[PDB]
Amino acid sequence: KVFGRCELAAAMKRHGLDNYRGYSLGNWVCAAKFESNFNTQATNRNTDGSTDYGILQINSRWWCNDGRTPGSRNLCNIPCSALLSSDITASVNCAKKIVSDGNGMNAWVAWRNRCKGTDVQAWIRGCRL
Ligand SMILES: [Cl-]
Ligand code: NA
Repeated sequence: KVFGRCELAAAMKRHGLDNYRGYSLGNWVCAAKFESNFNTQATNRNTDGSTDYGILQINSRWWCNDGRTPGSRNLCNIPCSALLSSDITASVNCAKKIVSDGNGMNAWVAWRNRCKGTDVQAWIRGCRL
């Protein structure tokens, strides 16, 4: 599923991401934009053999099991494939664990490089929330 900007913002809000650990909704939407282009089926392989999955590109070395990343942990306790679904529930639940992991949203390289220190509120302007 490829989400619309406002549609994703609403789903993210319903799942309790607005101001989660102090990050307003704008940050989450911006991160999803630049990580996956709002596409739940996005996958990208990394040089270390791990793969990033779904709307927020969650990584197979620490957070999910894809059965091909040796010495991986499975901290969100899910198959990585569940992160590709049109239902973003598992992605949001796992991202909450990630963002609580001490480094906040800096775990997402696209957020740090392209959202952090910008006007993230612009990513939900216009939306009915
Ligand atoms: Cl933080
Ligand atoms: Na893993």
